[PDB]
Amino acid sequence: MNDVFTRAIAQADLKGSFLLESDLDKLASFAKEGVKRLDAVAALTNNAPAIISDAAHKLFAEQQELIQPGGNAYPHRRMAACLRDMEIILRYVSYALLAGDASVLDDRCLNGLRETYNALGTPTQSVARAVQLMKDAAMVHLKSTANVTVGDCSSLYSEAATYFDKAAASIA
Amino acid sequence: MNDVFTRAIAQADLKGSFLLESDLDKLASFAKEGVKRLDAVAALTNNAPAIISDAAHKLFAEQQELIQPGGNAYPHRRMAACLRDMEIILRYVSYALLAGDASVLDDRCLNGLRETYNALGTPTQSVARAVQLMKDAAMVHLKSTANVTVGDCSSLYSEAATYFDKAAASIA
Amino acid sequence: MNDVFTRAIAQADLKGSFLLESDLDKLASFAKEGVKRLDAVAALTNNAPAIISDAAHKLFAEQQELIQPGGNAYPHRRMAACLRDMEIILRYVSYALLAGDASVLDDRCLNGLRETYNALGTPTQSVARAVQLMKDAAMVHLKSTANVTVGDCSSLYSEAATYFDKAAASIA
Amino acid sequence: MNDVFTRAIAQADLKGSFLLESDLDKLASFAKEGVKRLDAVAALTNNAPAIISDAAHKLFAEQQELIQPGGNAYPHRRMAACLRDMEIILRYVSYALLAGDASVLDDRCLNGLRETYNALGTPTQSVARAVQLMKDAAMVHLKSTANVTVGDCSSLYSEAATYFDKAAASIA
Amino acid sequence: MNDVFTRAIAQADLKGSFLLESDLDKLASFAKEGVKRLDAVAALTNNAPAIISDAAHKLFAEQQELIQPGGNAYPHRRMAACLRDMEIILRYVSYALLAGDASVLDDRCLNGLRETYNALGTPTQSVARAVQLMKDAAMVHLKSTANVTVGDCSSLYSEAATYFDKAAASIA
Amino acid sequence: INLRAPFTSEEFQGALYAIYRHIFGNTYVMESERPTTAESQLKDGRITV
Amino acid sequence: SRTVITEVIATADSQGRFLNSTELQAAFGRFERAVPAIEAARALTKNQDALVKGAVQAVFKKFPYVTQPGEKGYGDSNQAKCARDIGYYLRFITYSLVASGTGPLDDYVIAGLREVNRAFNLNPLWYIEALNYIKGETGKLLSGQSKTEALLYIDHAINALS
Amino acid sequence: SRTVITEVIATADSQGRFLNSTELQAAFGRFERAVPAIEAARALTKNQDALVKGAVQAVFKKFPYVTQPGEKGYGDSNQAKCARDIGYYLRFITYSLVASGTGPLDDYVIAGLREVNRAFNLNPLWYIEALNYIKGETGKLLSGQSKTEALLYIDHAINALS
Amino acid sequence: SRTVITEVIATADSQGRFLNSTELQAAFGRFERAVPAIEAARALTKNQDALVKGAVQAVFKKFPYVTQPGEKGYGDSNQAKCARDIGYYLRFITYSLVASGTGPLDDYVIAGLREVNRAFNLNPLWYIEALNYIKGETGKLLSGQSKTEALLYIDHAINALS
Amino acid sequence: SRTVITEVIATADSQGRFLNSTELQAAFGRFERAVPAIEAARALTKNQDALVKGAVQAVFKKFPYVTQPGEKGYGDSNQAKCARDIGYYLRFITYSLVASGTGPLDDYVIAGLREVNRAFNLNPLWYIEALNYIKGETGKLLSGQSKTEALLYIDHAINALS
Ligand SMILES: CCC1=C(C)/C(=C/C2=NC(=C\c3[nH]c(/C=C4\NC(=O)[C@H](C)[C@H]4CC)c(C)c3CCC(=O)O)/C(CCC(=O)O)=C2C)NC1=O
Ligand SMILES: CCC1=C(C)/C(=C/C2=NC(=C\c3[nH]c(/C=C4\NC(=O)[C@H](C)[C@H]4CC)c(C)c3CCC(=O)O)/C(CCC(=O)O)=C2C)NC1=O
Ligand SMILES: CCC1=C(C)/C(=C/C2=NC(=C\c3[nH]c(/C=C4\NC(=O)[C@H](C)[C@H]4CC)c(C)c3CCC(=O)O)/C(CCC(=O)O)=C2C)NC1=O
Ligand SMILES: CCC1=C(C)/C(=C/C2=NC(=C\c3[nH]c(/C=C4\NC(=O)[C@H](C)[C@H]4CC)c(C)c3CCC(=O)O)/C(CCC(=O)O)=C2C)NC1=O
Ligand SMILES: CCC1=C(C)/C(=C/C2=NC(=C\c3[nH]c(/C=C4\NC(=O)[C@H](C)[C@H]4CC)c(C)c3CCC(=O)O)/C(CCC(=O)O)=C2C)NC1=O
Ligand SMILES: CCC1=C(C)/C(=C/C2=NC(=C\c3[nH]c(/C=C4\NC(=O)[C@H](C)[C@H]4CC)c(C)c3CCC(=O)O)/C(CCC(=O)O)=C2C)NC1=O
Ligand SMILES: CCC1=C(C)/C(=C/C2=NC(=C\c3[nH]c(/C=C4\NC(=O)[C@H](C)[C@H]4CC)c(C)c3CCC(=O)O)/C(CCC(=O)O)=C2C)NC1=O
Ligand SMILES: CCC1=C(C)/C(=C/C2=NC(=C\c3[nH]c(/C=C4\NC(=O)[C@H](C)[C@H]4CC)c(C)c3CCC(=O)O)/C(CCC(=O)O)=C2C)NC1=O
Ligand SMILES: CCC1=C(C)/C(=C/C2=NC(=C\c3[nH]c(/C=C4\NC(=O)[C@H](C)[C@H]4CC)c(C)c3CCC(=O)O)/C(CCC(=O)O)=C2C)NC1=O
Ligand SMILES: CCC1=C(C)/C(=C/C2=NC(=C\c3[nH]c(/C=C4\NC(=O)[C@H](C)[C@H]4CC)c(C)c3CCC(=O)O)/C(CCC(=O)O)=C2C)NC1=O
Ligand SMILES: CCC1=C(C)/C(=C/C2=NC(=C\c3[nH]c(/C=C4\NC(=O)[C@H](C)[C@H]4CC)c(C)c3CCC(=O)O)/C(CCC(=O)O)=C2C)NC1=O
Repeated sequence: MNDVFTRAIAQADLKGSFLLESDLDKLASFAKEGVKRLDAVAALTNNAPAIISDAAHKLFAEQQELIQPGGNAYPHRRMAACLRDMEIILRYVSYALLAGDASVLDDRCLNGLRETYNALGTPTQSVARAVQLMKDAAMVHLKSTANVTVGDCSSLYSEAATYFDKAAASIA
Repeated sequence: MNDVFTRAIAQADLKGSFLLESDLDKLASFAKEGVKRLDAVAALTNNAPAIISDAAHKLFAEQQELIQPGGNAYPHRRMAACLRDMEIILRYVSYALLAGDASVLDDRCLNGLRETYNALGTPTQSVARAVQLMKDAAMVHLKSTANVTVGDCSSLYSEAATYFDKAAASIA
Repeated sequence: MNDVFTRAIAQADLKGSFLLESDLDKLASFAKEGVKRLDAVAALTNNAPAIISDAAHKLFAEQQELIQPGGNAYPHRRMAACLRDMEIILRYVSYALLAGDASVLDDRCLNGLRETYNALGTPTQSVARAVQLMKDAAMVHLKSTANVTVGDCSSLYSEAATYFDKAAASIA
Repeated sequence: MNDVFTRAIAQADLKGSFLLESDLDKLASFAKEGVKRLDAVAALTNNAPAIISDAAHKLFAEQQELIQPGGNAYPHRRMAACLRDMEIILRYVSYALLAGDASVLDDRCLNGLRETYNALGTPTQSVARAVQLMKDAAMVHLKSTANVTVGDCSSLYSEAATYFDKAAASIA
Repeated sequence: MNDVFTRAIAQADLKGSFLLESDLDKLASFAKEGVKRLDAVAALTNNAPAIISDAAHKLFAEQQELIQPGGNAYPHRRMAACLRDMEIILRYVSYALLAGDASVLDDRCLNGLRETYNALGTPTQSVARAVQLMKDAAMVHLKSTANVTVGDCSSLYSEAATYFDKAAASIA
Repeated sequence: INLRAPFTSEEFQGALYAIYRHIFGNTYVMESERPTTAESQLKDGRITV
Repeated sequence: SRTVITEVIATADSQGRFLNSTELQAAFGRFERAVPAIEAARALTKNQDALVKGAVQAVFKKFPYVTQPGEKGYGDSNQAKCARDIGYYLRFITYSLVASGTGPLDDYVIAGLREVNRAFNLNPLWYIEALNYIKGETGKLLSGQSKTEALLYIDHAINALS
Repeated sequence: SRTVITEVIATADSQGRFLNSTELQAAFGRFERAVPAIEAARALTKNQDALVKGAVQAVFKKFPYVTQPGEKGYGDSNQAKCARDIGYYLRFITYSLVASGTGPLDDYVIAGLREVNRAFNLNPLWYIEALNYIKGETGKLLSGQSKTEALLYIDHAINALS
Repeated sequence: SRTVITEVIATADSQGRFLNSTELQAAFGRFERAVPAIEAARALTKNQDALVKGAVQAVFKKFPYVTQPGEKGYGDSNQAKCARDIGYYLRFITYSLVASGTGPLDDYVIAGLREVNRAFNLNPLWYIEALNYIKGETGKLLSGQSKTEALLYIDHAINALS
Repeated sequence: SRTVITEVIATADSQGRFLNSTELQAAFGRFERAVPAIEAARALTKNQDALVKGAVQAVFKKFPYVTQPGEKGYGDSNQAKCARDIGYYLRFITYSLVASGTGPLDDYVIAGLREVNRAFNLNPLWYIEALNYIKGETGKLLSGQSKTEALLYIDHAINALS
C-alpha cells in the first residue's frame, strides 16, 4: 500500500536516485497541510451514516425499479448488500483521502469490482450513481465551517472528488 | 514422482507386459553402476554453496543490469529470491541425478516455473543463463577425481548436463 | 447425548435383552404425549425473547448490585453475556424438554458451566435465580392456552420444572 | 526419537567426551547383527495380522466377558477399536525392535495411554494380557527357522520380549 | 493489556466515578514527560543487541557450567534459545516502559515462564541473573546524555529498574 | 506432516518448512519475516499446529 | 483497551520486534494531543449535571410520547435511569478523551450495545438525540482542539448507536 | 511410486534440503539389494504361466463351491478373469521386486482394493489362496535372498488382502 | 511500505471500520515529525558523497586487512561496490526519513539482508562500521530533532545488520 | 537424531504402517556402511589432539589479523575457546560417523548455529578453515570408504557453516 511519500520514494528508487529538493518541498507542503487533511477525513468518518442514508434515499427515489420485486435491491439481503457496499466504498475513499494516494482504493475496493457486479447482475450505472450521490453528500459535509478553523481547503475538496470519480469510473 | 525403475515399470504396464529381459538388464546395469551415481550426487550436494556462488558471480558480472536499480535482482529481497531459485534448481537437479529420471524436474521443479517467471516479469533468458553457469560450475566438481576411485563417468556427466539443460529449456 | 428412547435402549443392551413390554408401553405413552410436548416446546420457543426479557427485568429489579459499576451485569458487554447465558440455558431446557431426558441437559453445558462461572467469578446463586425466573416466565407461557386446544398437561409442566431445577441446581 | 547409536552418543555428550573404544566395539557388534534384526522385523511385519488374530481369539476365549453385552469389547465398534489398539502396539513394538532402542515405544505410544484407558473405562489388565498374547504369537513367528538362514538369535528374542513386557507394564 | 491511562480509567470505573482532579493532574503530568519517556524507549531499542551481548558475556563468565557440556546453554540450540529469551524479555521491558505499566510484562511475557523453565530444567536463578545483567547494561545505556537534551530522568530510570526487577522476580 | 506435542529438532524444522510452504502459498518468506515467538510457543506446546 | 499506545505495543508485539520510529512517532502524536483532550475531559467533568439534565430534557422533548403513561419513560425510576445512562455515556466519553482512543467507549458501551438495547427495548434514537444535545452544548463549553477531540468522541458514540 | 529412492527424494524435498549421508546410504542399500530382487523378478517372469495356472487351480481346490454353476467361478469368462487377475498380481509383485519398494503394489493393486472387491462381490480369500500358492512355489523357484524379497512382496499383498 | 499512515489505514481496513480519533492522532504526530525528518533528509542528501567516502575510508581503517590482496577489499571494482553499498544504505535511510517509517529500509535493505551477505560472503561488521561513521558525521551535520530522527533510522539499520 | 533407522521408522509411522522392504533395504544399507564409519570414527578419535592443534594453527595462518590485539583471537582465553570449539566440531563429526547420520551435527551444531555465531560475532570462515584443515589431514590415515564417509560428514558441516 502507498501514500504520497511511498509513491515518490518508489519512483526515486526506480530512477535509482535521492529525492530531489523539489520533491522534498512537495512532501513538506503535504505534511504541512496534513492537519486540514485530517479534518477532511474526520468529516468523512463522523458523517458517514448521514452520507450513505442520503445517497440511498436519493438513489431509490430516482430508481424505484431497484427496490421493486425483480429489482437489484429488492429483498432485505439485497438492500443490505447495497448499503454495505456503499459504506465499504466510502470507507476506502476516506482511506485514500488520508493517504493522499488512491492505491488502497484501487487495490482493495475497485480491484475486480466491475466484473463482480457484472457477474451478479448488479447495474453498474446505478452503483456509479450511488457513488456520485455519496460524493455530493460528502462534499456538503467536508465544506462545513462549523467546528473548524476557516481556511482554504479547495485542494482537499478536489482530491476527494477525484477519489469519488475514480471509484465511479472504475465501477462504470 | 518416478525414478528410472518406476518409469520402466509404468511403460511396461501400458503394454500389459512383464518387464523384458533387456529392460531387466538395463535396470541391473543402472543399479550396478549406482555407486558412481551416489558419488556424483554427493559431489553436487557438498559443493552446492560453491556452485551457486560461482554462478551468481559470473551471472552478475555478465549482466550488470540485473543488479542496477530497476533490475530484477536489485534490492536485497529480489537478490535473495534469485539465490533461493538457484539453490532450489540445483537441489532438484541433484534429485533427478539420484533418480536417473527427470520426472521430478517435470512434476516438481518446472511444474509451473515458466508461468511463475512470466507473471512476475523475470527475464527467463537470464534464468537459463544462471542454470547454464551452474552446469558449468557443477561439471568441475563432478569431474574432480580426488577422494574417489578413478573410473569412467562420462554417462553421469552427460545425464547431469541433460538435467541442467532440461531446466534451462523449460525456463525459456 | 441421548433421548428417552435411547436411554431405554441403552439400559436394555446393558442388561443384554430385548425391550420389555412395560418399557415398550412407557415409550408408547411418551409418543402419545409427544404432541403435548411439542405444544410445550413451541410455547418455549415462540416466547423466548419475552421469557428472557421478563426474567432479566425481575432479576435486575431484585438484585440491583449486578447493575452497578463493579457489578457483574455491567457494562453492556457483561449484560449481553448475561442475556446470552440466559438464552443458552433456556435453549437447553427446551432441548431437554423435547428430548424427555435430563442427562441430555447435564451433558450439554452443565459439566463445564459451573467451573467456568467460578473461573470468571460470576455468582452461581444469581444464575440459579435467573434460571428460576426463566422457569416462572416459561410456566406462565406454557399454561397459556390461547389458540391451542385445551387439555391436561401436568406431565409437561412437571418435567419442565424438573429441567429448570436441574439447570439451576447444577449451576449453583 | 533415539536408537542405540543415538542413545550412546547422548550419554557420551552428557559426559562431554568422545565415544570409547568399548562403545565403538559394542555399536559395531550391534550393526553386525543388523541382518538378524532385519529378519526379526520382517517376521513381525509379514505375520502381523495373523499375530493379532491369534491373540484376539485367545483373549476372547479367555476373557469371555468382553464379548458379552455390557463387556468392554461388546459393541461392534468397540471390538474394532480393540483390534486397532492391538495392531498399533504391535506396530510400535516392531518399530522399537528395528531401532534397537525401547524408548521410542514409550514416547509416542505409552506416555498417554494409561490415563486414556482409565478415562474410557477399559480394563488395563485385559489390554496387558492382549499384549502378552501378541508377545507369545510373535515369539512363535520370530523363532520360525524356515525361510531364513539358520543361526543363533537369542538376543533378538530377548529384545522383543523386553519391548512387549515394557509395553504391557506401561499399559497396566 | 493496559497502560497508565487505561489502568487509571479502570480504577475510576470500578468505583463508577469520573476521573478526579488529582488523577487528571497525574495523567497530564505523565503525558507532558511522555516525550522524555520516548527517548528512554529509544535508548532501550537502539542498543538491544549490545545490551544482550554484554549480559550474555557477563552471565557466561559468571556461570561457566551453563556453556559447559551438560549445562542448559551448551549446544547451539540452547544458546540460541537463551539469547532469544533475553531478546524477548528486554523487548517486553521496553513495552512496559513505553506503556507506563507492567501489564504487558505480566500478561504475555511472564504468564507461565517459570513453569516452562522448571519443566525444561532451566535454572530460573540463572535467567533472573541474566535479567539483572541486562538491567545493568540498560541503565548504562539509558543514562547516556549524548544526542539528547539534558534533563531529569530519575523517574524513568526508577521505572525501568522496577520493570527489570519485576521480570526477574517473576522468573525466579 | 503431523506434529505431536513431543518432537525432535528435525521433525520440528521440517514441519515448519511445510507450514510456511503451504500457509504462505509457496511465496518466499525471508529470515526477517519469520515468526520466532510463534515458533517458540509451538516448540513448547503452548499452541498446537 | 485499544488506544494509541496499546495499538503501538500490539503491532510491535505481533511482529515480534522492538518499538521503532513508526510507533514512537505515533506515541509522540498521542502525547502532543493529550493536553487538549484532558482539557476537554476536565470541561465535560465540571459540567456533569448541566449536560445530563439538559440531555434528559432534550430526549423528553424530542419524543414526548415516552413521558406519557404506559410508555418506557413513564415513572421516576425510568427518569433516574435516563440520567444514569446519559451519565454513563458522558463518563465513558471523558474516559476516551483521557485515553486518546475509543477503547473505553468500545469496551464499556459499544460492545454489547445492540443486544442489550434489543433485550430492554431501549431505542438508540433516544441516546442519539441526547448525545446530539451533548454535542451542541460542548460546542460552546469548549473551543479549539479540545472541542474537536470531544466532538470526535461524541460522534464515534453516535455512529456506534446509529 | 513409493520406492527407496523415491521416498528418499520426497522426504528430503518436503524439508527443502539436499540429499545427505543418511539418504545416500539408503540409496546404496537399494542399489546393493537390486541384484537379488532383479533376478528373483527374472525367475518369477520366466515361470508366470505355470504359477498362474497353479494358482487358479489352487483357488478352485480350496474353494470347490465357486466352480459350480450359478456363482462366481463358473463360466469361461469368469475363469479367464481369475487367470487375468492372478497374472495382474504376479505382474505387480515382479514390478515391486524390480523397483525395490511396495510402490507398484500400493498404487496399482492396493489402492482401491476393498471398494472394488466389495462392488463386484469378489472374495479376498480367493486371492489370498492364490498368493499363498505363489508363495509356496516361489519358495522352491528361488534361493537365498531372492526368495526373501519375493516373499516380503507376496506377504505384503496377502496382508493387503486381509 | 510500513509508515505511520499506512499502518493506520491497514489497521482500520483489517478491522473493517473507519478511521477514528486514535488513528488521526497517530497521523497528526507523523505530519508534525515530518518537518525535522525532511530537514534531516535534505541535509543527508547534500552531504551524501562526503559521507560515502568517509564511511568507506572508515571501513578500510577499522578492517585494514580487507584491502590486502586476496580479500574482498582488493581491486577497484570491489571498492566501487563498497561505495555503491554505502550509497544504498544512505539513500534508503533518507527514504525512511522522508516516509516517516522504517518501510524503505525493511522492504529494500533488511528483507533478504542476511541471506545475501551470507551468499556473497559480505561481513555485516563492515557495514556496521560504515553506518557508525555516518552516525557520527550526522551528529555533526544535524541538531535537535533532525539529529534524533536520522540517528533512529541509522541505528535501526545497524540493529538490522547485527 | 536423524539417522537412517530413525528416518525409516518416522516415515513408516507417519503413514501408520509397518516396516517393509522399502525400509529394510535402507536399514540394510546403513548396516553395510557401518564398518567404514566406525573405522573412520576410531581414526578421527585417535588423532584428535593433533587435528585440533593443527586446525587452530590453520585458522591463525589463514586469518592472521585475528591474533592482533583488539581482535577476537587475541588472548589465551579466546584461543582456548577456539581449541574447545574445534574439539566440539570434531567430536560431533565422530558422533555423526558412528550414528551414520547428520543427526548429531544437526542437533548439536547446526541447529542455532547462525544465530549463536552472529550474536558472539564469530566468523564462520574460521571454522570453515579449521574443517578444511581437518578434511586435508583426513586425506591421510583414512583409506577408501571410511575416508569418503568422514569427508561427507565434514562437508556437511562446512555446507552448514556457509
Ligand atoms: C421484500 C421485503 C422488504 C421489506 C419488508 C421492505 C421494507 C422497506 N420499506 C422501505 C420504505 C419505508 N417503509 C416505511 C414504514 C411504514 N411507513 C409508515 O407509514 C409506517 C409507520 C410504517 C409501517 C408500519 C417507511 C416510513 C419508509 C420510508 C423510509 C425512507 O424514507 O427511506 C424501505 C426502504 C426503500 C424504499 O421503499 O424507499 C424498505 C427496505 N423492503 C423490502 O424489499
Ligand atoms: C484528533 C485528531 C486531529 C484533528 C481532527 C486535527 C485537525 C486540526 N485542524 C486544525 C486547524 C485547521 N483546520 C482546517 C480545515 C477546515 N477548515 C476549512 O474550512 C475546511 C471546512 C475544513 C477542512 C475540509 C484549516 C483550514 C485549519 C487552519 C490551519 C491552517 O490553515 O494551517 C489544526 C491546528 C489548530 C487550529 O488552528 O485550530 C488541527 C490540529 N488534528 C488532530 O490531531
Ligand atoms: C539496495 C540494497 C542492496 C545492497 C545493500 C546490496 C549490497 C551488495 N553488494 C554486493 C557486491 C560487494 N559488496 C562488497 C562490500 C564492500 N566492498 C569492499 O570494498 C568493502 C570491504 C566492503 C565495504 C562494506 C563486496 C566485497 C562485494 C563484491 C561481492 C563478490 O564479488 O563476492 C552485492 C553482490 C551482487 C553484485 O555483484 O553487485 C550485493 C547484493 N545490494 C543491494 O541490492
Ligand atoms: C519448484 C520449486 C520452486 C521454484 C523453482 C520456485 C521459483 C520462484 N521464484 C520466485 C521469485 C523470484 N525469483 C527470482 C530469480 C530471478 N531473478 C533474476 O535475476 C534471475 C536470473 C533469476 C534467478 C536465477 C527473483 C528476483 C524473484 C523475486 C521476484 C520479485 O520479488 O518481484 C517465486 C515467487 C515467490 C516470491 O516471489 O516470493 C517462485 C515460486 N519456487 C519454488 O517453490
Ligand atoms: C555415504 C554415501 C556413499 C557414497 C558417496 C558412496 C560412493 C562409492 N564409491 C565407490 C568407488 C567408485 N567411485 C567412483 C566415482 C568416481 N570415479 C571418478 O573419479 C568420478 C569423477 C567419480 C564419479 C563421478 C567410481 C568409478 C568407483 C569405482 C567402483 C565401480 O565403478 O564399481 C564405491 C564402491 C567401492 C569400490 O568397489 O571401489 C562406493 C560405494 N557410497 C556410499 O554409501
Ligand atoms: C408444529 C408443532 C405442533 C403443534 C403446534 C401442534 C398442535 C396440536 N395439538 C394436538 C393435540 C393436543 N395438544 C394439546 C396440548 C395443549 N394442552 C394445553 O392446552 C397446552 C396449551 C397445550 C400444551 C402445552 C392438547 C390438549 C391436545 C388435544 C387433546 C388430545 O387429543 O390429546 C394436535 C393433534 C390434533 C389434530 O391434528 O387433529 C396438534 C396438531 N402439534 C404439533 O406437532
Ligand atoms: C531386503 C530386506 C533384508 C533382509 C530381510 C535381510 C536379512 C538377511 N539375512 C541373512 C542371513 C541370516 N538370517 C538370519 C536370521 C535368523 N536366522 C534364524 O533362523 C532366526 C529365525 C532368525 C532370527 C530373526 C541369520 C542368523 C543369518 C546369518 C547371519 C550372517 O550372515 O552371519 C542375510 C545374509 C545372506 C547372504 O548374503 O549370505 C541377510 C542380508 N537383509 C535385507 O537387506
Ligand atoms: C511470551 C514470550 C516468550 C518467552 C518469554 C519465551 C521463553 C521460552 N524459552 C523456552 C526454552 C529455553 N529457554 C532457554 C534460556 C535459559 N536457559 C539457560 O540455560 C539460560 C541461563 C537461559 C538463557 C539466558 C533455553 C536454553 C531453552 C531451551 C531449553 C531446552 O531445549 O531444553 C521456551 C520453550 C521451548 C522453546 O521455544 O525453546 C519458551 C516458551 N517464549 C516466548 O514466546
Ligand atoms: C522519533 C521518536 C521521538 C523521539 C525519540 C523524541 C524525543 C524528544 N526529546 C526531546 C527533549 C528531551 N529529551 C530528554 C531525554 C533525557 N535527557 C537526559 O539526558 C536522559 C539521559 C535522557 C533520557 C533518555 C529530555 C529530558 C528532554 C526534555 C523534555 C522537556 O523539555 O520536557 C524532545 C523535544 C525537544 C524540544 O522541543 O525542546 C523530543 C521530541 N521525539 C519523538 O517523536
Ligand atoms: C455501562 C453502560 C450501560 C448502559 C448505557 C446501560 C443502559 C441500561 N438502561 C437500563 C434501564 C432503562 N433505561 C431507560 C432509559 C430511557 N428512559 C426513558 O425515559 C428515556 C427515553 C430513555 C433515556 C434516554 C429505560 C426506560 C430503562 C428501563 C428498561 C427496562 O427495564 O425494560 C438497562 C436495563 C437494566 C435493568 O433492567 O435493571 C440498561 C442495560 N447499561 C449499561 O451497563
Ligand atoms: C557444542 C557446540 C558449540 C560450539 C561450536 C560453540 C562455539 C562458541 N564459542 C564461544 C566462545 C569463543 N570462541 C571463539 C573462537 C575463536 N577464537 C579464535 O582463536 C579463533 C579465530 C576462533 C575459532 C576458530 C572466540 C573468540 C570466542 C569468544 C567470543 C566472545 O565471547 O566474545 C561461544 C560463546 C561462549 C560464551 O557463552 O561466553 C560459543 C557458543 N559453542 C557450543 O556449545
